[PDB]
Amino acid sequence: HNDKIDLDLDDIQATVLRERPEPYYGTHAMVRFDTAEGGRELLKRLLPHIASAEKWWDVKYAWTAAAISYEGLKKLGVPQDSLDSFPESFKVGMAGRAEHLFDVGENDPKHWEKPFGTGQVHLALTIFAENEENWQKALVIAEHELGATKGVTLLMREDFGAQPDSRNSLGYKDGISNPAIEGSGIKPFPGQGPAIKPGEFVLGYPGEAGVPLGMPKPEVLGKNGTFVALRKYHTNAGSFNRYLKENAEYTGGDAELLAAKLVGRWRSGAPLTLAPKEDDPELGHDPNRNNDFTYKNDPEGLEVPLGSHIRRMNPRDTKLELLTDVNIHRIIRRATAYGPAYDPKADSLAEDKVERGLYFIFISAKAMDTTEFLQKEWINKANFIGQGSERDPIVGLQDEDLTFTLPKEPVRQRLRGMDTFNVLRGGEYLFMPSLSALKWLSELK
Ligand code: HEM
Ligand SMILES: [Ca+2]
Ligand SMILES: [Cl-]
Ligand SMILES: [O-]
Ligand SMILES: [O-]
Repeated sequence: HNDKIDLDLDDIQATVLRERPEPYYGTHAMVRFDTAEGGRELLKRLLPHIASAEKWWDVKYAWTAAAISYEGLKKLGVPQDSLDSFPESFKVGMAGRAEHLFDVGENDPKHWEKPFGTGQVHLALTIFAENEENWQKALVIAEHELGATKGVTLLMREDFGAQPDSRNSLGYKDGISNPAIEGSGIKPFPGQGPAIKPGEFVLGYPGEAGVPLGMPKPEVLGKNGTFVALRKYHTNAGSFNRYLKENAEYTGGDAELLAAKLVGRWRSGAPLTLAPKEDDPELGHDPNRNNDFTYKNDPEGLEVPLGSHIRRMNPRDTKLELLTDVNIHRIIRRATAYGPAYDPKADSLAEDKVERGLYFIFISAKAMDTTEFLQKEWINKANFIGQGSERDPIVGLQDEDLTFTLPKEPVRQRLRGMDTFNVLRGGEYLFMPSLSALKWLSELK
């Protein structure tokens, strides 16, 4: 490590601190506890296989993450006093909080894929791996322990990764910008700072306001845990490709530059702030360069539009309406693309029905609050950036009359006619407990 360690890394789950591998392979599995006894036995069987964040900066070929819903803790027999100490948003669950998320219309929970939104997801298991061999080793273990456990049911399994050049379902490099955590042991990459106080991401530690956020009780249940918003999206890549072709007239006929303007980065990962006129793939793949900007040199969005995805999600130095503290609205993202590789040349309606997309694991000590805030305030409206009702082009709920403001000299351009290019298929609010908490849960009576 190269910075003072303040976190109990040996007790925090690996996924809280470990970056997604590149390349990456893995599996998401949703599990229901049919009995309390089955859920506890499953956790006991899995605990030796759930790695901590010890030396999270080092190479690790695979790890297995575990996160538990409100209905899963209830079913395990967590006492009512403990259940009551969780946030109300978590207890209600993601679908129940649809109004706070603007999960309406195409994203309404009524239309979600089973098992999401029904209370049946109790445990989400995620295997992350850097190579196929170690992915399969961890998968064999997890499936063996699941099969061996009476009283649990595998609801759904979906494999992810294996994408060409690790690109996501719209062909973008991702996993680039995540918060640095003061006390993790590792100094920020250039532009990744400022390091955020640890309590914003790990319960039991002081946050930006100097005190620990509210946490579950007793201490062995809440300390060194965190919250997760898990969201699965389907990607409509045919409609996205057709949109780029039909609106590239607004970016000199260059469809890849329009792709860069909508997200804020070229698909290579190069941010427009550091590559405003042509792509720079080498820069895009280099973590010591690809995040080293703050928008101070782009107050008007002539490089990165103020309503582009990344500038919405992390405004950095942008002048917003109302002096907002961005440090308390950060989120750790583990993004996992799934399904057939993105095809940049496929623009048919049938291409939209290819089963590809992304899962996100959004991690924070207040993941419910921050996911709701981002969804309601920075994705599905634009008051903070002074562009009215415009919604995020990549994950906002679109209709054809909503616009995307593309700053240009001498006059701005407003594109329109977007679809919702990434549609929510389901999600859950989950608790990612410490290793000590997992042991405690498995030993409830
Ligand atoms: C669902 C489809 C989505 C796609 C295809 C997508 C794609 C991307 C891409 C390409 C990047 C830039 C590379 C990187 O920094 O990793 C990015 C960044 C980011 N996205 Fe998304 N994203 C999606 C949804 C979301 C949602 C729902 C949220 C939060 C509620 C979100 C939050 C962020 C954040 C915080 C960043 C980093 C911004 C920064 O620090 O500069 N994304 N996303
Ligand atoms: Ca359409
Ligand atoms: Cl990551
Ligand atoms: O992403
Ligand atoms: O993202």
